[PDB]
Amino acid sequence: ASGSALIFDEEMSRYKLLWTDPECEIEVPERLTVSYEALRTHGLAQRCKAVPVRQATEQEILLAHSEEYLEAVKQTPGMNVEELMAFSKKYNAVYFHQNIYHCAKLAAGATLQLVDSVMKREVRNGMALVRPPGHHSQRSAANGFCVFNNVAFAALYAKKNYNLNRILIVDWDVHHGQGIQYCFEEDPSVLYFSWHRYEHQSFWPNLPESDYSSVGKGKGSGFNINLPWNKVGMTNSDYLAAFFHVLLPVAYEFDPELVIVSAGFDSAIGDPEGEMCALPEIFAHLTHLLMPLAAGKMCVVLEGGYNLTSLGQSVCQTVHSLLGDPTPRISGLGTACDSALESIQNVRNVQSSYWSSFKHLAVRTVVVPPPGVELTLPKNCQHSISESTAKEVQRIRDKHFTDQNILRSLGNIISVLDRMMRSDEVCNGCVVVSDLSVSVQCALQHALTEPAERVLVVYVGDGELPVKTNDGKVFLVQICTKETEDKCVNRLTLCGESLTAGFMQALLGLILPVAYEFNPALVLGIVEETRLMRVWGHMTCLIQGLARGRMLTLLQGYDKDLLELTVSALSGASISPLGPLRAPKPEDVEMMEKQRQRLQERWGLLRCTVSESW
Ligand SMILES: NCCCc1ccc(C(=O)CS)cc1
Ligand SMILES: [K+]
Ligand SMILES: [K+]
Ligand SMILES: [Zn+2]
Repeated sequence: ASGSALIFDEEMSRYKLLWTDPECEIEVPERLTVSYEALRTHGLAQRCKAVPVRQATEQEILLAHSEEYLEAVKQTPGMNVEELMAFSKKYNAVYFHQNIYHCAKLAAGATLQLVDSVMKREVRNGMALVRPPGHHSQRSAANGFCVFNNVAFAALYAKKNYNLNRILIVDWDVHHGQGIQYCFEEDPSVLYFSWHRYEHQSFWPNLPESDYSSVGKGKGSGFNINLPWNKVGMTNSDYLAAFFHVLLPVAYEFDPELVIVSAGFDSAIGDPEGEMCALPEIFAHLTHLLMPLAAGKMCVVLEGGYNLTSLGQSVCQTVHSLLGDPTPRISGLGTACDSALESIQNVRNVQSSYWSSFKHLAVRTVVVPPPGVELTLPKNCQHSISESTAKEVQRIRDKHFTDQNILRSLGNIISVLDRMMRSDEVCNGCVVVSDLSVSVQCALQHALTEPAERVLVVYVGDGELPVKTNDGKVFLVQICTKETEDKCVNRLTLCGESLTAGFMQALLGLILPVAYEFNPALVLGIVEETRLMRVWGHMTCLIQGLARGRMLTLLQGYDKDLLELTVSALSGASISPLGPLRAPKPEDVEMMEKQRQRLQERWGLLRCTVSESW
């Protein structure tokens, strides 16, 4: 499966508000046009498979709505403006139009076309630019600019026509999609996550069940997660902390078979409804962080978003990530604000009785295989020295250290670094080396010599490496099997059956927050002398979210499986699911909490509880 589907039609922009109603004046047809033209101006729309729109059938509509409400809406095309206004007064924050029933059927049908495209392996993922939005509509009521619930349609449709048992819905719109929650509150097969402006119930829709204490009812208890922002102005740090410490661990433990996104961009800076301070680029990462789920099968559906400029920018960021283009570096990240930390600690505590991870106590890639080893590399890869490179190698040899093979590996390292950093030609790479010491020294020092302010080293093995963590230029993440006794603040040391769950927990809760706050210019991966076979691909894919994806992996020893997985993850292929994760060993959880308490003073992004005032 390859490619991304873009589903859009100008007909969904042919309905508008016909009377004066300041509540709805923001929901304009231009939202679609500005969006699509955005993807057109940046050349993104041309790279997507343009799947056409269809109407949703009556049975498909009845999957999520009542026949009475369907018959009521079905009659709006026959009403004049006075009758339409009277009909709109019967619901909250909603207007109807002569074409709105048609357009809502088109929006639902576009969502279903996207679901069919993704599940039939015709495309890897995709986005649907639809209108009206859906996540506020309920079984027998239009609500909040929404007529029919597109995402609930998608989930129920996937369940019915593909026998899916686990679906994840991520609603990053700034409003609480109460329609989806109502639809799946007793359903443990569809996990609904939603962050939303709440302000202690004073923000629309002013529902007590939008609060963190609504975990779902009945058999679906623990499969409805609400994260209420109780203050405006939430930044990139708040969003990323919500992902790292709430959504992503639950998601990877859940192991969904399909991910559907209520992509509402009224949660971005500039929007008059959300009033948050998140830059559009954050949506490149919110997308990217979810790609390893469901083997990449992601369905992005448009919801809110009303600042035309920031809306176009955020849509472009999302599509950029869906196509696999390098995610942009996010700087200035730090601790979440106190209100966000309160919301996060509350939702974690209440959900801990369902997810034990929350309990507390009081050419894209290049490949340098061993000489003579001919490999079958994917279409986004290529193989490998010059006079300048050989001169630099001779210089470092006569200055700091006669194998000829190690010299070849060093020249290849210098060449791939030059191609990654001093050019847009190559993004990331992988080299099989012999001597780990000399290879790592050359790699790190030459990366620092190139315009690389900071470097994030990720070493899997034991013993000490030749890398100094004194100055604020290098951060080391060591995955070992021996004692830690960590002392430096620029290092994260980590020490067989429960190893997969523990490693994923450590990656989502400790590695990614520190690494995102660090904002490196180059990630340098090392693997000594094979439990890593279970997790290494996920780590590579998730760590590519930094340094614009520029990652140089050094592998000490040939392993066809490990090399294949490394290059596949680096080149952007789909990651295979880990299977439903379980519980890590309690000693490992205690060790992770100790590392967090050790590092969270310097690295605020590690916090998931409001700090204690001395
Ligand atoms: N009268 C204030 C609340 C009215 C309202 C309702 C919904 C939205 C959305 O953005 C839907 S995604 C916006 C405004
Ligand atoms: K939401
Ligand atoms: K649910
Ligand atoms: Zn909204």
